[PDB]
Amino acid sequence: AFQPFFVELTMPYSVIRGEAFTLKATVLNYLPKCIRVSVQLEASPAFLAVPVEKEQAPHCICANGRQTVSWAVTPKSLGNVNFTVSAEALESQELCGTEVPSVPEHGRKDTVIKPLLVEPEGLEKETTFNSLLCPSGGEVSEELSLKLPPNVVEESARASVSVLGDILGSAMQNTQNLLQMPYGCGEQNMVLFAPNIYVLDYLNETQQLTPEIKSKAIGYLNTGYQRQLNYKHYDGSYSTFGERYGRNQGNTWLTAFVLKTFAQARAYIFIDEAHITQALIWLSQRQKDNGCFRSSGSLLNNAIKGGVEDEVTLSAYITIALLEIPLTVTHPVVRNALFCLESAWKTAQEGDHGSHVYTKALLAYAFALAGNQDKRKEVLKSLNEEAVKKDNSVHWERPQKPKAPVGHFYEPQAPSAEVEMTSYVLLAYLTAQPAPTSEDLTSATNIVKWITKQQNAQGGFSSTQDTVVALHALSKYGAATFTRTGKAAQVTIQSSGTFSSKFQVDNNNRLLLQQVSLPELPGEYSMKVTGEGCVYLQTSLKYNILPEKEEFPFALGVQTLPQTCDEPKAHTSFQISLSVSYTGSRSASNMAIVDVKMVSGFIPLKPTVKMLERSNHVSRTEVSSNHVLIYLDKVSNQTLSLFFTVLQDVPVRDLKPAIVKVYDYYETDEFAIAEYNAPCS
Amino acid sequence: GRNQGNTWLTAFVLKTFAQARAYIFIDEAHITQALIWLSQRQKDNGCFR
Ligand SMILES: *[C@@H]1O[C@H](CO)[C@@H](O)[C@H](O)[C@H]1NC(C)=O
Ligand SMILES: *[C@@H]1O[C@H](CO)[C@@H](O)[C@H](O)[C@H]1NC(C)=O
Ligand SMILES: *[C@@H]1O[C@H](CO)[C@@H](O)[C@H](O)[C@H]1NC(C)=O
Repeated sequence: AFQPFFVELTMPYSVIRGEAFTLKATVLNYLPKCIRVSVQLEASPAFLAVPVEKEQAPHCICANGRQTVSWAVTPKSLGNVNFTVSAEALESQELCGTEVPSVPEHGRKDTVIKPLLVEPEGLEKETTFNSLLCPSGGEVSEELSLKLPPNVVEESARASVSVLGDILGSAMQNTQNLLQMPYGCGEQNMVLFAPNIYVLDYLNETQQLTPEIKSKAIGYLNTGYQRQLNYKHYDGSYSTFGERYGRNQGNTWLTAFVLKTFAQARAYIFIDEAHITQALIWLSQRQKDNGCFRSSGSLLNNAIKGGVEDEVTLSAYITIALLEIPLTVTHPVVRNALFCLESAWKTAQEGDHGSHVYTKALLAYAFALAGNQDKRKEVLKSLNEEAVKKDNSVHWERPQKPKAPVGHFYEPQAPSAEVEMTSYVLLAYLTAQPAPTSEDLTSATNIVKWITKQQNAQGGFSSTQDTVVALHALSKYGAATFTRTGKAAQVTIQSSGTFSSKFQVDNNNRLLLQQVSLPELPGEYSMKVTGEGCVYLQTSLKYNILPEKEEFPFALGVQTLPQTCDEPKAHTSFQISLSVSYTGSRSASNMAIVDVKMVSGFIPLKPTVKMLERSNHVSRTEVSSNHVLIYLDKVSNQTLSLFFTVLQDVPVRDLKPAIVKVYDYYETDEFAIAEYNAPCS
Repeated sequence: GRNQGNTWLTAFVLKTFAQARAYIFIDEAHITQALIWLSQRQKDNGCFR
């Protein structure tokens, strides 16, 4: 195989508002002959071309001849754009040197089509809404008004809608990931075994998964259950290490998670029912005769989980576990804790805060065993309304809070917030005895889509645990893949500007995705549907922010370089010191949040080495290869510092700074930004 | 596994495990597991064999 020509281009990068970056073209000859090659670029009015070599053409080169061919351009649009360049060799031009054959094969002219991405100005976000219309052989309609424009940015706000009932899950690329006994700290054993348990339910039920690896996961669990035998308490409770703390209770998330799968896993190796009923009588002894018991919870415990330590939600955690054992007075006990939860549910009905984490998981499952849970099918709609989500996930930002207290969507819990929410939400969806064809099924299919789209089994997710929990969603949907859905649904999408696009859904459009956008600055979405069964349609309004925002209590102490380039060798190598700590770190969840990215045309080499070196008393040495993660440590203020440099990939650049800031410390206050750009420019 | 054992010594000793859970701690789990073992063997109607 051989070709006497090839193109080396400039992969620009997700680039900045100033679109004048550097773009060149370098065509090189490997055949020993000299050949002329005319060159031009197929352009369009979508961007503002500026000719550098306006008057003279990059003309003619020979064997191993080097020529840079670059132009200037300052586009107006945003998004993926492909530049179509062409280069052709002609005949009868023996004047560059002595001779030009210029007779190639059917690959006559050289052309390249380079899709370059451009990042819009400022920081990107959205604000979606959630809407449900389900007539029973009739018609229901609603209006959605989409307006929150404070401190707008020019030409960023757009939107779209969709609805789905997806079947046809792709494949199993990401189901393969592994970890082992913590070399560093045994405290991580809790977050080890908490997800490894339900791998039992994932072997056959998927039909796509690789059950070899979960069959090995149960091999690890054959030691895990002995660790639990060693992590138990004599009285019946559980902790990180076990007994010698007698008169006290322990966390119930992991024991409630694991007791049902000990009941399903008492087949391979025998665990007696004594081990279940001792935990049970431990659950039974703590209940008062009249009162909803007190339980002071240690909040921000890195070993166990990150939460809010609301003792009533723990009183509900015991009872989701009680719901399994078929004792029939146990169900009156879960009714008592359901009255405590009814306190919590009125707190939810106010719609201000119930921590948005726990009752979500428990309300469905408590009644999903019984079979009269249409009330819970109704509250799961309210759970679905509580999300600023992508088409399948949540990314970053609650809309425009005037109200100070918000429960849990942009807390220091930062596994990107989509997985640990959507997982328990799907657990809530499809535990139903009756045919769940109604909106819960459709939303479950909405969740499964991006889970199937994750075609990377790395394990270097935005988080580190939650890739384990993401495989709950695809897996439990394996049995729910069989259903009956598709009706005389005729959807109508209208807005103020005399526009009306019609849509329809059936059993063959059950899996069809409808994407349609509108560019109007007003936002209004009146809908009208028909048919039978209940299905949920979703919105998404993408828009950038942060042209220039004020300073705020957070202290991102970033230092770029010694105050300027002011020299011919700078603008390439300059180490950026960052020293950061929000003093607010009190009792939310393990240190999870960080974002640090590269500005447009700068590549990291040594930063990787430094981060590999960094460790603050405890560490996971997690990485993204454009970011850095050394944060997981105990409750402490008193920041540290660093320095990391780059190299110049972009020779020329227009003026606007790139910035990489995520910031979540407490809910009452403003979310506390702090910034400083790059001075060399 | 699927068989019972003599009850003279366990019946003799369970009450004094309840009296002897003061010096060194035996949990009530150890009592109630023997108890549920005593409870599982009873038929609904018959005097078990
Ligand atoms: C540009 O390239 C992208 C990425 O493959 C592709 O999706 C798009 O269709 C291309 N546009 C064309 C053909 O100009
Ligand atoms: C395997 O999983 C399927 C659902 O995917 C379920 O219907 C079946 O009962 C499971 N076990 C068997 C019998 O194959
Ligand atoms: C934070 O700084 C304070 C300063 O008084 C210090 O007492 C504390 O140990 C530091 N870490 C914690 C516990 O937040």
